[PDB]
Amino acid sequence: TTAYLHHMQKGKMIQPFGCLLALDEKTCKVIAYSENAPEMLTMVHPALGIGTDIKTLFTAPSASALQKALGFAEVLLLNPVLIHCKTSGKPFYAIIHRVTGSMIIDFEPVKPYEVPMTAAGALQSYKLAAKAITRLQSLPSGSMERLCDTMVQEVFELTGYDRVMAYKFHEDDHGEVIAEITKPGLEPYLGLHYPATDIPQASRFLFMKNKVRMIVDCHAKHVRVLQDEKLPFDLTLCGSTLRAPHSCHAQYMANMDSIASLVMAVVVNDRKRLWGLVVCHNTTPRFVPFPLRYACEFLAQVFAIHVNKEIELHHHHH
Amino acid sequence: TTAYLHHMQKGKMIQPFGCLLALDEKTCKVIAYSENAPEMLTMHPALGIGTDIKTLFTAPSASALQKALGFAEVLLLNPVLIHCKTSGKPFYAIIHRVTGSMIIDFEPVKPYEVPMTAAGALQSYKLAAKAITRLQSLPSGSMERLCDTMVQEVFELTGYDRVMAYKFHEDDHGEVIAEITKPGLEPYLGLHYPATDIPQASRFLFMKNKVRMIVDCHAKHVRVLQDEKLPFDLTLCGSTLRAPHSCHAQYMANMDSIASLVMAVVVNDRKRLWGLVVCHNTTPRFVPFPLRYACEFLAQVFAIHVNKEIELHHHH
Ligand SMILES: *[C@H](C)[C@H]1/C(=C/c2[nH]c(/C=C3N=C(/C=C4\NC(=O)C(C=C)=C4C)C(C)=C\3CCC(=O)O)c(CCC(=O)O)c2C)NC(=O)[C@@H]1C
Ligand SMILES: *[C@H](C)[C@H]1/C(=C/c2[nH]c(/C=C3N=C(/C=C4\NC(=O)C(C=C)=C4C)C(C)=C\3CCC(=O)O)c(CCC(=O)O)c2C)NC(=O)[C@@H]1C
Repeated sequence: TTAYLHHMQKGKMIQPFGCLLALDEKTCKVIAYSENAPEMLTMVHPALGIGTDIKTLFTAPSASALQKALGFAEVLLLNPVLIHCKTSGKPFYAIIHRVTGSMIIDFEPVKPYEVPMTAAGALQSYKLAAKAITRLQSLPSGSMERLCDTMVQEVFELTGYDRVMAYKFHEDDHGEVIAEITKPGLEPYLGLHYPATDIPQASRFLFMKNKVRMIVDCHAKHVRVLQDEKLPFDLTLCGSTLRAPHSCHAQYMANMDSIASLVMAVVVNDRKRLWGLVVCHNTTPRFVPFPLRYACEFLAQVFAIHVNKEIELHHHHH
Repeated sequence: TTAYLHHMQKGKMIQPFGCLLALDEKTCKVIAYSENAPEMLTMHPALGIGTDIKTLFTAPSASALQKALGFAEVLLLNPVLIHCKTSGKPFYAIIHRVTGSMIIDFEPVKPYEVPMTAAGALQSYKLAAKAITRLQSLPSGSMERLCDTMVQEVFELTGYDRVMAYKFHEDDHGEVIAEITKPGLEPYLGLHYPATDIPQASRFLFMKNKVRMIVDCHAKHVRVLQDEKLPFDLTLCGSTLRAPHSCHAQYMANMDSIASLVMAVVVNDRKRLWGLVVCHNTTPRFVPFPLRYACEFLAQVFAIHVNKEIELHHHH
């Protein structure tokens, strides 16, 4: 069963669009790093390895903000942090989460001349999502079809992907594409049913906790995460924004002409279950910044509430 | 409206919490500045008329403001986080346009706020979006319950001592129809006020400037100087920093509302100013632009629900 989960947490591979550090929960020093992190974060005991102090990597407001995060509980972390590398000023969004023993930081590059617009762009992303949420709210109740069609249209406009689908899980765990919008000319997948095994339990289980997942390029060469072999626990990457897709799925995307994807879990009663996914595909590589993904998380949460109301209301009328 | 509009539209006095520049769209050079701008933005001659912003700000900052000249008002995404070239001091630059001028308000940012710039913007908008979902799920039918919820939500989001819903009657006089305060404050719930307490000129400006903040009614106002070559006065009333008229400043001091934040409630935005959400604080208070921006959208949603409650009511 869960030889799948072993590889999906302890696989130690990330997507190369960003890099990863894990810091010790007490010393704040590097205990693990992706192999691309030296070249991404430094110009260059190298400049970056096990035991590196982050005060040597980043400017003082940047390192200061990460040191302070080492003091904050998980739910109290406000992401992302805007960080600059020492000397170069090279900027990244740092997205922080905690595992037992460690603070994990995903670093996603930002275009330097866009740094002045970071707050502006984050507000605009959430504003657009918030407007989408008001349009979901004003929909007349009583039609799951209208709700799902509206949601895929909103996600399509917000995210700019080639294809957006609502993928519903049936009682037997097989899935169905129940709503879809594409750029003109693409073949539809609307209506198609797919076996339970296309989306393994481990992936469904992960979606309960990791609610938005982005794959930038299914063909990109994955990068290993190295950790001190004496670290008294294994570092899991299930929470990382950068976690590489399992090679099977990477192959699956290749076969389907989805080079890129963005997937939002739809969890009702967040008893709790995965109702389905909002699945975005792109024909070419696609990156969208963490603020938009964050705004999409809330949109998906509101959608799930409305989904569950439509279920209740058609459970009642019958 | 005769006299008031002249002075308010020119907006030659600002609050000292921030500073203002106006740039000529054609040249990108300074054509107006608040008298505190030299001290705030500098430590190449003095900042004055004719100054090139490439001498005031770091290169990415100056480029971001120069790029803003090529956006229609409606397409400006605010704020811009700028750093001063000499000091490295950070500010939020809030940009608006008046014809061929670009007007920039600069509000200081604390050094530890800079790395959390996007994080704090998302959190402010997330809190406001959650407030919006609670407004939406309110059962229809009660203007009172709607306004009560709104003042509660604004109170929690903004941290002011007092939040009121202030409704304009057909004769333009006002009534406080909902209120929440910290314990011990004197209530104004239910009180009616004359139309003249909020002049037409003020009500007209709220149609366009939807959120207005006063940090400290006692603070000494700062003059804006403009290019002597201009044969007319610039309009600076779009500024976030515009100083309150001294009559209003006195009224606040009288009332022991030292600070305020006021949101316009415009229905059919039939288009009219239904009222105001009025926040007061006993002591000075500043809230940063991203939160005020998020408040603007909360107020817009509120206005939609107010007009629904009006229509549900005219149906009975
Ligand atoms: C390999 C032997 C098997 C397998 C494994 C597998 N699949 C996933 C994850 C996903 N598979 C998805 C399938 C679909 N996506 C679509 O667009 C459609 C239909 C139009 C289907 C049916 C989706 C979605 C996911 C989620 C991926 C994501 O974005 O996170 C995984 C986990 C991948 C990971 O590492 O997270 C694995 C191991 N898939 C197969 O087809 C075979 C049977
Ligand atoms: C001066 C002779 C007259 C006058 C002028 C005046 N008033 C305003 C603006 C406002 N007055 C407000 C009044 C209230 N605030 C409250 O909390 C209550 C009741 C509880 C009332 C009635 C409010 C609000 C405003 C808006 C101010 C804001 O925050 O923008 C103005 C415009 C000031 C400006 O510079 O924008 C002027 C010129 N007020 C008087 O009382 C007398 C008659």
